[PDB]
Amino acid sequence: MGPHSMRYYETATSPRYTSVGYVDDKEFVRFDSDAENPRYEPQVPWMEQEGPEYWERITQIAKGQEQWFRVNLRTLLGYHTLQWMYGCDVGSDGRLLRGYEQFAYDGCDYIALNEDLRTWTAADMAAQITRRKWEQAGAAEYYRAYLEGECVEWLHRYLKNG
Amino acid sequence: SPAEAGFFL
Amino acid sequence: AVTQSPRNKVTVTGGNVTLSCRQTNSHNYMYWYRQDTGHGLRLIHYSYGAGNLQIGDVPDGYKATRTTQEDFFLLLELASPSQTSLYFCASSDAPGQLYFGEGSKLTVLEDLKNVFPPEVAVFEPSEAEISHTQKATLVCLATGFYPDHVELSWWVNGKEVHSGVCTDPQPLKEQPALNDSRYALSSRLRVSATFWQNPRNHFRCQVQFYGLSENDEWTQDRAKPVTQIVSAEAWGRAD
Amino acid sequence: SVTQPDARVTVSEGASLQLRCKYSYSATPYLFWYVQYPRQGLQMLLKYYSGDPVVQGVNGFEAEFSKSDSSFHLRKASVHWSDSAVYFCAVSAKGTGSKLSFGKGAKLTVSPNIQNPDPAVYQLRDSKSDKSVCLFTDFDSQTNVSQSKDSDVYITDKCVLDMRSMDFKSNSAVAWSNKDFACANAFNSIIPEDTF
Repeated sequence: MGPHSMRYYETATSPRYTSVGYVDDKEFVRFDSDAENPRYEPQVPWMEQEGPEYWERITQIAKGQEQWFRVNLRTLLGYHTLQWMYGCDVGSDGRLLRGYEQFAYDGCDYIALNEDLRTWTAADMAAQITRRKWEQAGAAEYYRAYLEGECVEWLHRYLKNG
Repeated sequence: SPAEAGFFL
Repeated sequence: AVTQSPRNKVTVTGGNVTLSCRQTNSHNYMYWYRQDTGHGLRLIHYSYGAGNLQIGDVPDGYKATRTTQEDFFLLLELASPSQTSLYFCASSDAPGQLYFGEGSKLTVLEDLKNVFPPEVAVFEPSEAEISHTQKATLVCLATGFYPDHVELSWWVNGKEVHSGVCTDPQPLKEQPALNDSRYALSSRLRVSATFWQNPRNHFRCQVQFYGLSENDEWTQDRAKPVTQIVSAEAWGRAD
Repeated sequence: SVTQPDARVTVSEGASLQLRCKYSYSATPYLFWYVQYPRQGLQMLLKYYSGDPVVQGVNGFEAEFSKSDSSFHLRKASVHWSDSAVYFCAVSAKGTGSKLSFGKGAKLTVSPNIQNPDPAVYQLRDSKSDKSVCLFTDFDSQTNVSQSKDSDVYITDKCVLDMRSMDFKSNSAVAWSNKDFACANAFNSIIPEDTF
């Protein structure tokens, strides 16, 4: 219709990992590893119509994420809040305008995917190490698959849910 | 839907 | 750097088998696959980290445990003949990118009395080949063994050699009509004629057989057909 | 699910290779090829997540993603004897990218060209005893060794050995029988000018 966006902000804080989803800057889902039932929950009524299969799916994603976050937190203590923000902006034609993958540690940018969805900006020498690993392993192409595909598709789904 | 980070730093 | 253990195992039906896999290189994802002809690799169980277990495509009859980030175990609590296979552990640090261990070959047998070690013989180069080609091919034959679970190697002067060697990719059935046939396997080692004609050179075909273990039960009058090495040798000869 | 159309492929050494692979998911999945050399585990040769459809791998391998045909054929410009291996297409679904599934595999035999074939059958005697074996050897790679129709006569497939220091490769098969078995009849369609 007009422009729209989806973003997830994932943080693990020493640790309690938290994930919050936004559509058009409005929070719609949430996961916290401090609650009685660490599990994604809808935050707005229009997400409630998603069947139990959905919630189970993304909850499992979240537990896996907790793991990734400890490995990389401890990793970082090696070379608190670990933050991963990602998502997509789409134009009036519903097509991808811009994709984001931004990794930050303790309030400082660590590595982030450039607008080309192909190359990486890193500042730290250490981030230069990561950039190295990921250039070789094809991390940019992997994330680009999400941002150009699933991210757009889920955003349209959530806009319809509303 | 959220995504798997997949890659490690 | 994925390490799996044991590389070879033979058990009887109803036996308890644990396969171990450890990876040092700090990965999160680990996997157990079996490989069978007609099926490629099929995923049995997998894991994203300590305490996480996810079922694969062919979980039936297997349990798995991921006790630490380094360690991924596959348990066959009541082994059945259908679990005779080649098993691979793998780890990964990137979606779909997997590093594989060297494989664990398992045979599950129903009746331990079908089990027989190979006899091994070495056949000396023919003089006609020596004269015609200036080369000399030794043949090794391992025959009469069951199950089909052997590794053949050649040793020249006490050292393993690979150059000039070809061993059949698969043993053949000595009675190809029978499901439970014993097997035989051939291999060749080719060397120059002058190398063979030196009597100071020593040649040995070594066949490692995997059969019964020290803890396997046995009460018969032929020797227990245990896991063992059977070899045959020849010295070079001038003629 | 990925499908490879042929379980075994033979090419001549030096010739080009294409190994085909189709996937059945609707949404383009993550795509991979792996190779397994004799007696080892598998090793990733290449992968495709997104973007450029032609991806490069190690050892001159490439693969090409076709959205249209849902395919991901492996190619190599010219194969060597050492490329003889089993090649496996593999996929993981969007949204479950770490669950990797493999196809059934394509066993690639690369036949070496035998420069100066000198086919012959030799009789070899046991170093220890009466016992004998028959060795058919030095034939060209287009010769087929056939199986025995007799339970008591054992005949192996051909096996290529490489005498490295000699840079010399050769085919051979072995035949034997604990039986009037003679090497002049042990072997199949053989070249009339083979030595006996």
